[PDB]
Amino acid sequence: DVMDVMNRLILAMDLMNRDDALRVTGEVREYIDTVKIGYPLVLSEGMDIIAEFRKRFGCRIIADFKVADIPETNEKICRATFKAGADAIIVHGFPGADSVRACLNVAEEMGREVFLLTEMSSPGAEMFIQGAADEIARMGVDLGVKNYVGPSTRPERLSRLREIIGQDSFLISPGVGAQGGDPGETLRFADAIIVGRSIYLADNPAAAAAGIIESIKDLL
Amino acid sequence: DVMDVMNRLILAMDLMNRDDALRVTGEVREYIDTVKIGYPLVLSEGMDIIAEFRKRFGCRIIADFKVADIPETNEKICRATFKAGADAIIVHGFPGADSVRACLNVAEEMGREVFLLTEMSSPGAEMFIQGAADEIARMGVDLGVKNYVGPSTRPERLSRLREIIGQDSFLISPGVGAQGGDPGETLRFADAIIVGRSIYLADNPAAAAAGIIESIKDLL
Ligand SMILES: O=c1cc(O)n([C@@H]2O[C@H](COP(=O)(O)O)[C@@H](O)[C@H]2O)c(=O)[nH]1
Ligand SMILES: O=c1cc(O)n([C@@H]2O[C@H](COP(=O)(O)O)[C@@H](O)[C@H]2O)c(=O)[nH]1
Repeated sequence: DVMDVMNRLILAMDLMNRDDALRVTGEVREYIDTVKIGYPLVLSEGMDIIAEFRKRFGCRIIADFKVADIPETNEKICRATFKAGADAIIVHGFPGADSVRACLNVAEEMGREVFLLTEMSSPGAEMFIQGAADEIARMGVDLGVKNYVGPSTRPERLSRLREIIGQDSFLISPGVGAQGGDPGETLRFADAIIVGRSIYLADNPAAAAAGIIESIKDLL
Repeated sequence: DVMDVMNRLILAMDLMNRDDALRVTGEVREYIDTVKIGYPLVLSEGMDIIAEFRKRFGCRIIADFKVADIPETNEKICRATFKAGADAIIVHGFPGADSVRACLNVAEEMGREVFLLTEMSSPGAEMFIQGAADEIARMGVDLGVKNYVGPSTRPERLSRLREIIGQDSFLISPGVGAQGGDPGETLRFADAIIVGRSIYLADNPAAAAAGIIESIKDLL
């Protein structure tokens, strides 16, 4: 019933030029079937990059756009994003339920998925988001959200998120590697890990990906 | 000093195709020298839409990207956005001080401006954002933020935001027209109002803009 991510590993492709992004993704293609594409790449190379990734790799694409506007604008963003061929979109929960529902409506209309971001992995998340995160997660459950994002850098917060959403929901988690999160510990709670710089800034991205997978091989 | 916004009126250009967006913006050019371009237009037409607006109208451009990621990704978003020619970018404060600081550092390096969004005008903002809003504003002031966005639909919140940031800071305010905010009342606190649908969906956008301006004539 959930998305099936090869090797429980999602590449965060945040390189900002097309040649490098395509080359690095190609180098690791044997290890993944799911790529997270965000604004660094999209605002540098255009939304057409999504269709190009599908043409070259036949990977699923999660548009990490941290959608965080009013309902009317969220609807337009989701429509433009899914028109470009994204399979899923990541939406902030902090702006409230109506803004999430606007995204859920468009995803249902176009055959796509919404991922609800509940607590972020960066230190500043402790200031405002963390105190609201359990409530944001319960809001997700109330709204029928099935896909969530929570922080590798705080395994106790990631475990709590898993507790709230249940074992049947799908949970992906960034902050692995460069931000300090451990792949194996994160996969105790998340279905899949998101990895960016540890792979795409590596001297040998293929070896970097292979190494991460080796470290979690008994979890696959 | 602050940006000199003609008629205290900023167009929210959220049409999603180049031809309509260009037509409507040209139609109101005599009334407005400041245009807010967001993701509905950018994700539909590309970042080169900024260049096209600068070429056709010479209007100032505020990139309404509600930047809301970790510091490292925020930096990349700001760099790409200013590279494309945006005068300013709008940033969420709820992800915390580090994420805002990342944007400020890029804006300082590149000679551009950050606007901090503290609370939103839509109903769901009451769930989580509102209760953090005074503190998000105070954080902005502590970080040296000079430009702010606050909600016309909540006068008590907009007035408190103005108090916190002081009279010298620059404050712009959406939610006027379609969302119910009143132009004159909003300008008691905001330096400028942001107006989208009331203008861009009008049979005659020029007449719509002229009508808004006539209603606030004594405030100019
Ligand atoms: O809380 C979050 C949510 C994210 O989407 N991300 C995203 O996940 C990726 C993490 O990449 P990296 O492995 O290079 O730290 C980035 O694209 C970032 O924007 C994050 O780091 N923390
Ligand atoms: O709190 C906020 C912050 C915004 O940027 N906006 C933006 O301001 C514009 C409002 O447009 P309109 O006048 O059509 O309601 C939209 O682009 C929206 O994304 C808002 O409505 N409320």
